[PDB]
Amino acid sequence: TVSGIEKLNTTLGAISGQIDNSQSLQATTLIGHGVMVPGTTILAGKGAEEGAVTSTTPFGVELQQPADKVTATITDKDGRVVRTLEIGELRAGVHTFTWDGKQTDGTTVPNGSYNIAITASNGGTQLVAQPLQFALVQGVTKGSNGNLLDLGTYGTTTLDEVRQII
Amino acid sequence: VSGIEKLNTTLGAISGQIDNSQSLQATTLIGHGVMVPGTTILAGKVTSTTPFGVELQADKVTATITDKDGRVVRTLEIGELRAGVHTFTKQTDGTTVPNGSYNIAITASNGGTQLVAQPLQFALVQGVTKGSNGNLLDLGTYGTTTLDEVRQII
Amino acid sequence: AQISTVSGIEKLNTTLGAISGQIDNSQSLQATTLIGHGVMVPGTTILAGKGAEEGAVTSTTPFGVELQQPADKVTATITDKDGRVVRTLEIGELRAGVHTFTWDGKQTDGTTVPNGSYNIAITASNGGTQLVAQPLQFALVQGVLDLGTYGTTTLDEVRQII
Amino acid sequence: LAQISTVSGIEKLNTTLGAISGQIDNSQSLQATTLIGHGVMVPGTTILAGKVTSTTPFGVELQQPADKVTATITDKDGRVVRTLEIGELRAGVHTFTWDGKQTDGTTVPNGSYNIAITASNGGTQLVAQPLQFALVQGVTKGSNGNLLDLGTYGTTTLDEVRQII
Amino acid sequence: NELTTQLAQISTVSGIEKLNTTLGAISGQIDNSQSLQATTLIGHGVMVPGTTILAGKGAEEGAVTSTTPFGVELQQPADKVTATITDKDGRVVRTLEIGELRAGVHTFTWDGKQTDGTTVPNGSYNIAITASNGGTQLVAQPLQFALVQGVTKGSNGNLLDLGTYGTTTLDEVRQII
Repeated sequence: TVSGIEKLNTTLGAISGQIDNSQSLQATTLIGHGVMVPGTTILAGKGAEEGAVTSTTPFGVELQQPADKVTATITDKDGRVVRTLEIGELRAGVHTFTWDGKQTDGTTVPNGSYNIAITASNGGTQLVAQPLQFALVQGVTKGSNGNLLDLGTYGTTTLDEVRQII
Repeated sequence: VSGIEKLNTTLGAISGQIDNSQSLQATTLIGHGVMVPGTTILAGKVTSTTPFGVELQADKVTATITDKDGRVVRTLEIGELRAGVHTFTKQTDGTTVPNGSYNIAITASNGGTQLVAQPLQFALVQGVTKGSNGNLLDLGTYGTTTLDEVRQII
Repeated sequence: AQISTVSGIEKLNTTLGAISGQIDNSQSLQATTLIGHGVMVPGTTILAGKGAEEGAVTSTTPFGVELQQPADKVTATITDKDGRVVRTLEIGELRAGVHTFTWDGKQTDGTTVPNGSYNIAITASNGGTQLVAQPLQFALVQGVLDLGTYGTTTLDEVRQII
Repeated sequence: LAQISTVSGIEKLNTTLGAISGQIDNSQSLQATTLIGHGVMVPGTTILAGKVTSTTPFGVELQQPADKVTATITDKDGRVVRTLEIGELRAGVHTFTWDGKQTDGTTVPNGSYNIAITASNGGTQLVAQPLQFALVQGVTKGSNGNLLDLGTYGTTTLDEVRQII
Repeated sequence: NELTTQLAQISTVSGIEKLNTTLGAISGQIDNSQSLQATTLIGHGVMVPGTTILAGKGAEEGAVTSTTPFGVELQQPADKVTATITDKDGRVVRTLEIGELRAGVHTFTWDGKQTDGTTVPNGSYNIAITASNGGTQLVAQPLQFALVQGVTKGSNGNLLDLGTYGTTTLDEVRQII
C-alpha cells in the first residue's frame, strides 16, 4: 500500500501534463475573436463603402469594489480631450462598453486612435480602476511556460491576463 | 500521508484547468442564449416572447405573469411535468401586451402539495468574462452566471 | 496519522465528484453546434410540403430503421392520420444496424400527396422469422436536446446527425 | 459487510464510467459534425472527375519507405488513361491529386476512374495500400462504437481512417 | 461462507481488471477526440522551422502582391536581429533590420518589395536570420508559413499535413495562425 500510493501519485501528475495538450489546441478557438486586455487604446474608422458609419473598438474597466460614479475621458493623439462619458454605477468585476464615436459637440470623430482614462469612486472615495482596450487575436504562440495569444500591434499576452472574450 | 495530501493538491489543479478549458469552450456560446434562474421577461420584434422555464427534482402547475406595474396579464395551464428542466415560449382578454419587461411567478404542486420550483430565464451571450471563484459567462444586462447554473442552452 | 489521511480521502472523493459534475456540462456546450443542423430520432412522423414558388417540388422528411439482426425482407408501410395506407415500400435486404431513407412524396396511385403529416410502420424478417424493427424520425434541432414540435430528446437516443 | 459493497462499488463506478465513455462518443460526433463538410481518406482506388475538370484526391499508405513509386490510372473499361511518376515517399500516409488529364495532355471525360500503385525499394516490391476520397454526410451509431457515414461508399470506423481533409 | 467470500473476492479482482481496460478505451477516445479538434487546424496555417517565403498576385487586375509570413525562435533575447532575403538565383533582394527581440517566438510579414523600392516577381524566396546579444551571436531558428491541409495518422502519433512542406508533429509548431 505504501508503494501503491506513490505510483498512483506520479500518474495524476502525468495526466495533468496530458490535460495541458488539449488546452493548447483549445486556445485556437479564440483565433478570430477579440479580447479585453489592460490598455487604453480605442481605434476609429470608416469603411471603404459610401454612407459608411464610423465605429470604435470597444473599451472596458475592471473593478475590485463597486462605484457610484464612473467617468471616461477620451483623448486624441495630441492629448486633447474630445469627449467625456458618464457611465453609471458598477459592481466589482469586469465591464465592457462601446463609444458611439462622437465627440461632445455631437460631430463624428476622424478615423484614428484614441485613449481612455477612467475614474471610479463610491461616495467620493477613489478606487483602483484598470482600463481595458480591444485587441484582436491573430494567432496562438508557444511560450516557455505556456501558450500565448498574438494580438498583433498590441503584442503578446498570456491567457490569465484576458479579462473578457468577445 | 504525503501521497494523499499531494493527490489532493494535484487533483485540485486539475479541477482548475478543466473549468478554464470549459471557459475557452464558452466562446462557442457567444451569439446564442441560455436558461438560468430568474423571472424577467422582455419583448421586442406577430409578437414573440423571450422564453421561460421551471426545474423540478408535480401534477398541477399554474403560472402567473405580472407586469412592470404589478398587474397580472395571463396564466396558462398546459399540463403536468416530469422531473428535470422544461422551457416554453397575448393578454388574458387576447390582446397583445405592450413592449416592455414582465415577471413570472410559478406554482407547482403534487396532489395539492407544493414543491420547490425555480423559475428559469433567457439570457443572450455577448462575451465570456473571468470571475473570482471561477470564470463567468456574460449575459449582458442580466449580468454573469456560472455554467452549472445554466439549465438549458438556446 | 491515519485519521488525518481518512479526512483527506473524504476531501479527495468530494473533489473527484466535482470533476465528474463539471465534465457533464461541458459536453452540453459541445452540443450547441447541433442547433443549425438536424437529426434522426425515434418516431414515425413524416412531413410533406410545397413552396409558394413555381416549379416548387414536394419534399419529405427522411425516415429510418435500426436492426439487431440482419434481415432478408424489409417492407415499410406508410399510413396517413386516418390510418389509411397511402404507400407501401419494399426497401431490400439489410444487414444489422441503422439505415435511413427518403420517400418520394408520391402515393400508391402515383400522385403527389397533399401537405401534411404521415406515419410509418416497418416490418422486417429474416427467413420467415420475424424481427424487432425500431422506426426512426427526422427532427430539426432548436436547442440544447430540444427539437421543438417533436419535443425533447437525449443525445444517446439520437441515431444520426445530418 | 464492506466486502460485498466494494464488489458493488467497483461495479457501480463502472456503470457510471461506462456512461462516460458513451458520453465521449457523442462528443466525438459533435466534432464529427464539423467533419461532414470535408471528407476523409480510406482504403480504395476510386477517383472521380467533373466540371476546368477536377478530380477527387487519392493516396497511398506505406509500411516502409521506397525508391520507386508509380501510379497507374485506368478508366471504367479497364484501359489505362494515365501513368504517374510521383516521386519518393517515406513510410506512412501520403495524399495526391491527379490533374485529370491523360498522357496526351487532354482532359478525361467526367466519370469514375481507378488507381493502381506500385512501390519498391531497390528492386524489392513493397506492400502499398491505395487510398480514396470520400465525403462525409453524417455520423452513425454502431454496437461497439460510433461510426462514420460516407454516403455512396457506406460506413467506416475511425481507426481505419488514414487521413482527414 | 469461505466459498462465498472467495466468490466476492474474484469479482473485485475481475472488476478492477475491468475498470483499467474500460479506462483504456477512454484514454484512447481522448486521443481520437484530440484528432477531431485537430481538424480545426485544417483551415488554418502554422509557423514551422524553415526559410521559405512565397509571393503572389491574384487573378484580379490592380491586385497587390502579398507574402507568406516568416519568423524566428530564440532561446535568449537579442538586441541585433537581421533578416536577409534572397531569391532562387541567390541575389539579395532585401535586407531587414528587425531590432531587439525577447526570447521566444516572433513572426513578421514581408511587404514583398525589394531595396530599390520595386515589387518582387511572383515566386519563391528565402529568409536568413542572424541574431546576436552584445556581439555574441545566438542560435536562431528561422520559421516559415505553412498552410495545414489535413490531419494524417502516422505509426506513432497524429500528424499535420502541410502539403508541399510535408508533415509535422504538433509540438514542432511554433505558432498557429
